[PDB]
Amino acid sequence: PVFAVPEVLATYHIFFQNCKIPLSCRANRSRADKQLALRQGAVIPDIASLDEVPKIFEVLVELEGDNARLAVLKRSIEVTHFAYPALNLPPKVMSTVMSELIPAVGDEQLARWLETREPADLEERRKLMMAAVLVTVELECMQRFFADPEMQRKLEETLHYTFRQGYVRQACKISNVELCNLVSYLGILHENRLGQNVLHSTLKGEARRDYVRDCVYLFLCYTWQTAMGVWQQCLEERNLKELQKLLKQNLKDLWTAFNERSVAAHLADIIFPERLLKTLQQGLPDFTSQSMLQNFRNFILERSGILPATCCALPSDFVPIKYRECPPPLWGHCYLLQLANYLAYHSDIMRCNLCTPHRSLVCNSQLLSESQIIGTFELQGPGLKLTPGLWTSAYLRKFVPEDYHAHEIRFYEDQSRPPNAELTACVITQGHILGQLQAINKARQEFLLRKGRGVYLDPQSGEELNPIP
Amino acid sequence: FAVPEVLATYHIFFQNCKIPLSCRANRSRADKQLALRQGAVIPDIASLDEVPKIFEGLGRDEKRAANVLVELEGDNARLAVLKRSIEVTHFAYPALNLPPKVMSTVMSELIVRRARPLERDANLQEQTEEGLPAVGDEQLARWLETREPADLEERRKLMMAAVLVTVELECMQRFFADPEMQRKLEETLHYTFRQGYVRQACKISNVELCNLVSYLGILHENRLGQNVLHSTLKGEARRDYVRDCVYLFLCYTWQTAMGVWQQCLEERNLKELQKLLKQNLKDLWTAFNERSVAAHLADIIFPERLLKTLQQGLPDFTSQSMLQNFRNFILERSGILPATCCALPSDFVPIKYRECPPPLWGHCYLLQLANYLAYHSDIM
Repeated sequence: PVFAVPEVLATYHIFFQNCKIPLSCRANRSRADKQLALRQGAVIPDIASLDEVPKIFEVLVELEGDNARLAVLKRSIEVTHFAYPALNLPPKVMSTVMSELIPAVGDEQLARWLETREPADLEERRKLMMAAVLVTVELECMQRFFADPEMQRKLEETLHYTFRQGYVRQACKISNVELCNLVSYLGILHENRLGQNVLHSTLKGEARRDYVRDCVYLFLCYTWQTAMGVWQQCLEERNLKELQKLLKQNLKDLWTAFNERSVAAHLADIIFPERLLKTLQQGLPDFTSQSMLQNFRNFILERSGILPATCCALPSDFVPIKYRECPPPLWGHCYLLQLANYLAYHSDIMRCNLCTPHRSLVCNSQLLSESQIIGTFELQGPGLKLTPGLWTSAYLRKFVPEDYHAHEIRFYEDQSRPPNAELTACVITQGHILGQLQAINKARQEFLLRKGRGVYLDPQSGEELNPIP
Repeated sequence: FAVPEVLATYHIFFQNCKIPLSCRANRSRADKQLALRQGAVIPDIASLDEVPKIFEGLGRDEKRAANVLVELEGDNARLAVLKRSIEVTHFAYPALNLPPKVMSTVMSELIVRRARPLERDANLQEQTEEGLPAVGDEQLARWLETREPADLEERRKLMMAAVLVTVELECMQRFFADPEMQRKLEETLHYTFRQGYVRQACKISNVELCNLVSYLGILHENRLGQNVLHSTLKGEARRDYVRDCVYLFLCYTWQTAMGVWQQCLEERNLKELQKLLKQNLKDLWTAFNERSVAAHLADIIFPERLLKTLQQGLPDFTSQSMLQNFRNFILERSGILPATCCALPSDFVPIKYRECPPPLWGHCYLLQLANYLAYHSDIM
């Protein structure tokens, strides 16, 4: 029973960062899809730092290789300033380390550290710390959050679910029960009929790569933003005093690290406790339906001053590609985009290792043989019937922790190497029983063929009047 | 619950049909017909007998381009790209039918009783009385004073079409034609487009009214809304977009009205309608034309008191945001990806009744009335 207009208020997401569109936006790069292409063996992209990026080197212009979807867009657009999803650490967390810096340290302690009379080193160290606290801390937090192999497994499986490809599709087909419909939020695991997730098949060619690339990007943004919001809403102002004391105690060491990536390595460690990360990772990544992603996509578009009905428009198109092609600010966004592309090509979305090794019926003989006998089960001895629902539950629950290479793109069944673990069926374990069931099924079928019609045999004698060889 | 999601129970029925070949897109010169001037009156009802016949084909005067949906010249580039990309064979129009309960009772009492499945205890017994038409041949001949079977069949089909389409249209005439409702519709359009009077009200109060939203009179005071983007665009595209905005708003209004109706029924009302139908059967069966019977049925099931109680608080305030969300969900369900360049639902609607198939005359009237309010309000 609901008596209210469909829209609701959600303070979790309402935050945006306004900055000028890059000269090197996606739409302004015709061959961007060429570089973005990934092949077998590609390794997960890593964050970058100002140490290896000296200076940023860089509204829409009709390029020579502008593809159809981008060609009409590059034309009908009043592009002045495109807003971006506000991807940031909680405002208080930030307050803690900006008020601590404010230059409070001064130059005397810096000179003590450098052990040299050159002020250039002092200025360089100050700039390193400022850049670290501005961009490299966040990049490190992202790197740790999304790089957990278990967390990457979870992301891969939720993407599998949302785009209905591979093992989830097989389960839906065999089950006769629709499994895509499950939509979740912080583990609540609701169910919605009013949800479309199979409309992405209507697109192909470069129209698909891009579109999916987008959908995955917004999904990652939604994940991170909800994570940050839930963390913020569970802040303790006592933990704030503890953070203040810890920063006071550690600043002496923190101002004495040579690398910038190292500087950020320790700041994240001190500020981002492992227990909190694990608690957030408990059940946070939640199933998202394509419809919700499109609704969020429209939110971003409208709030940013572009009518959703001025033909095609995707937020992922207004963002740079490489780190040295983007202003420091949006470096988190660049990292997110590279991560999204890596996941998209990893998941085969254009199976990853979640389908080919074991869950694939074609590759796994035992699983196929078990499936063939799904319905022809029977045992009364006064149900014991292997129902579709039970086998599908067993198939879905199973996942082999090994043989799932989370470091690079391997795509088993393309390598000429054996599997890490032997393939086994989901419910049935002993192969002898499976052989017996196969034998009884074959005898059943052959008998039915031999006497399906019934046979007429002579009344006086006993020969068959219509024998079939 | 997920924030950017939706699950209601009274705004999603989505009658499905094949796109009429004579739909709005396929008429390139539709813009000229859509033109209206000072000497224009509200669109009028049309009955099945009133129109001689229906023709669905593209017809003459339309020439296929040299390249369901056929590419044509003399049309907005939006239509060109739309036709080049999408050529679906079905669309999920919003449902505007009367509630299933009232329609089922009307049909059972008047046309024919619904035949439930035969439970297996006997067979070959021709107990036609259960499945017999409500009025037999002899009674119809008596009332019609003629043995001509052609007249009996034509009258039967006439009121079958009547109870299937016109009664639905009749209610609508009444419900949207009221001058007071007309004033309220103008006011809500001004509020949602922030034009003139609303702009000066915001200036005087120093508070933008874009955050004013209502639903059955229980205002939610939503703040995430912006209704100033439409001013950027101009031309036939602006007219098309506004004409749509208003058509969808009217569809939502009728849908919520028909939901509040469906909520408030009881078996007492069921028996009341049954008694009224059985006692008046003759005066409905014998009528001069489809307008008379439609009006009589409307009075039977649409008393002025009921209309009155519905109209109050019906035209709830709505945002451009809410509108787009509806449009999005319409196209999503139809099977059409929102990422497609410039797809709107009003394209799949014939302009006027002469070409529409019977079931979609309600949508045709919605679109025509939408155009009339759009032009009269001076959308500029």
